[PDB]
Amino acid sequence: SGFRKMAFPSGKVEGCMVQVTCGTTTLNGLWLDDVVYCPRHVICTSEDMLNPNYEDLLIRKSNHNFLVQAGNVQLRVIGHSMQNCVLKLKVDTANPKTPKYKFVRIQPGQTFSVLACYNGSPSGVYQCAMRPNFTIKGSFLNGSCGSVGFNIDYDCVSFCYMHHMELPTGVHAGTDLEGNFYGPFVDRQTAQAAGTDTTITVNVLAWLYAAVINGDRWFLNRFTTTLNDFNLVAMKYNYEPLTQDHVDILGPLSAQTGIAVLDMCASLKELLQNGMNGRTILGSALLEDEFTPFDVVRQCS
Amino acid sequence: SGFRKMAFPSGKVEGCMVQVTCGTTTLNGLWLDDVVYCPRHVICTSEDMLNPNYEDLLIRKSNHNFLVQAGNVQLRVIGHSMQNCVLKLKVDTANPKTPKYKFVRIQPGQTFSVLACYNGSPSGVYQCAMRPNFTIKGSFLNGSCGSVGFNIDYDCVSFCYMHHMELPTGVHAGTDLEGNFYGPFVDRQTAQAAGTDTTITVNVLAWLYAAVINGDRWFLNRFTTTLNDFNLVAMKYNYEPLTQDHVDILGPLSAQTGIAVLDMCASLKELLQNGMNGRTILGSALLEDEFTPFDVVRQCSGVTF
Ligand SMILES: CN(C)c1ccc(N(Cc2cc(Cl)cs2)C(=O)Cc2cncc3cccc(O)c23)cc1
Ligand SMILES: CN(C)c1ccc(N(Cc2cc(Cl)cs2)C(=O)Cc2cncc3cccc(O)c23)cc1
Repeated sequence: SGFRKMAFPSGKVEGCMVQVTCGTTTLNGLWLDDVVYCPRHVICTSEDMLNPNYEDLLIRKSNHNFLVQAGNVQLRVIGHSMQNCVLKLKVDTANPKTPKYKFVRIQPGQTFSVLACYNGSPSGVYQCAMRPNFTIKGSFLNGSCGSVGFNIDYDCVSFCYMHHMELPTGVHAGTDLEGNFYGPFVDRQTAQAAGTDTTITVNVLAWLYAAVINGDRWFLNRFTTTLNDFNLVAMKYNYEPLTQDHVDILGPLSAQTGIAVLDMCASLKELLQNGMNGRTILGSALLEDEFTPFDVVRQCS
Repeated sequence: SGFRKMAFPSGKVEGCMVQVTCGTTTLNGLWLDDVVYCPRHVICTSEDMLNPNYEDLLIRKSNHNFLVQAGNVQLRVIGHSMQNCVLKLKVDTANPKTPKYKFVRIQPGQTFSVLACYNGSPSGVYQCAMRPNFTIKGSFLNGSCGSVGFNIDYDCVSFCYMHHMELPTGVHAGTDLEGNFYGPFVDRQTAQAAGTDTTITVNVLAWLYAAVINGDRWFLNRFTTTLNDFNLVAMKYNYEPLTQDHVDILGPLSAQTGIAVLDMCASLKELLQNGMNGRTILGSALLEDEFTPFDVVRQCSGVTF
């Protein structure tokens, strides 16, 4: 029993973190086989950052311009190329700690583990969700850029996020490992703001199922609802719409608990109307939206 | 910006996890140098858990009775001894992944990272506090026994916890790596319950400092208090006493925020008496008590390992 915000074991990723320095800019890079991936803003001066022409900036760079350090060892860069907003540094030696890995792009609602690093070195690991507004609520200081988000399913590590930017609300923005930003963000110091964030409804329901699995029943009620009536109510609390796909995805938890998806939607509706009345669910006094259905299943069995 | 529950990077510990099997019981073991550590209840059948004489059970065991698996590779057990409630299996090979480590015993209020494992494989990592009642509020299923808790200090891994049991209340109990239980528990199937828990007050203050560092500051006020007044109220709310040592330990955060500890205690006192008044702090609707002062420092200064 028990339910915790659990991250993946960070060992496989820790083996890939390096420090990348270009000019006076030092950030983190990810070393896999003979390539080091990093935010291409590493080539920017902060004065460059307003409207950088990354193609122009890069062509002017020599290999000797990039200092890559894996602990005591400086890696020698064979070449550089750019793929969207990530820079790839080719290096003379492949990383013997390289794990089995794939690059994946995730959808909003999906969770992953973040290994926060500074100067190529791990500070810590925490769990995150891609927010509906395509930000992540992380814990990042300057120097964090290049830190990665991943899930480890089987021995294979799926890299889904690389950190680039902190927005004015304190939330964070970055790319997949092909350099494509999540959201409409751009790697420029121009004025950008996150859209209004919303609650990931399907994850809240999953977490309510998790609670019932752990023996909480207090929030349950004798009602059911239509999907439509649910969504009309949920929208009013800035909750994401629940689709039929979401209903299907919650199917196995409903089966395991014997509570129908729409029965549980009715409980959630009431929870929004009444709050918790000084109660907690799984140790939290608010409704938790950063656990997926798949997360609940993994942790509960 | 941002504040998360953050575990230590788990790589150094992941390299030490093995599967230990004795009879029908398979659980996790920690492989360091030429010794594998695990709960001594590995020798018990679940029926045997009811009443066990561990010395008597042990002598009956041969080294070939214990099956130790490091992934694909089986480890050959030279010898065995018991130390309190942990069994030590000597093995032919020393672990080349062995990190720089020591065994430490932590005090209540202190936090640590748990690497939850099943069949010797790391599944997940999370941050935990030793509760005042000497339980941990963890996430553990059957097969989790032998999973460890740790802190990383510098490059040194400090092992502070090994998992043994789930109490009926859903919270968890275990030992240090010398086999000494945290709290008034015993390794048998028998009536055991967690004592009433309390809030780790110094950690709540630390987390309030973290909030102010992240610009969450609505709870700040003009008032101050005495330790006496605070503590007399805190005691009434099932909060731990705050000592002078606690105040000293929060010193750096006080300095960095310009809010004095007793100023912040006044805010906390009001929060106890009044509730949240419909507001959240660092995204939480509870007062959070599983971040130590040093945790807040490590996260807000970005200390690495
Ligand atoms: C010198 N250099 C290359 C540099 C790169 C990035 C940044 N920016 C600004 C932008 C990044 C993008 Cl993409 C478009 S604007 C960042 O936000 C980086 C950053 C990331 N996370 C947490 C932070 C906390 C405090 C300050 C930070 O700078 C933080 C500034 C300078
Ligand atoms: C088969 N065997 C050796 C065995 C050992 C211990 C147990 N016990 C009971 C006791 C442990 C102690 Cl110490 C005194 S009684 C455990 O609690 C183990 C356990 C640990 N964590 C999570 C669990 C989740 C579900 C069920 C569990 O059994 C869990 C049961 C069987």
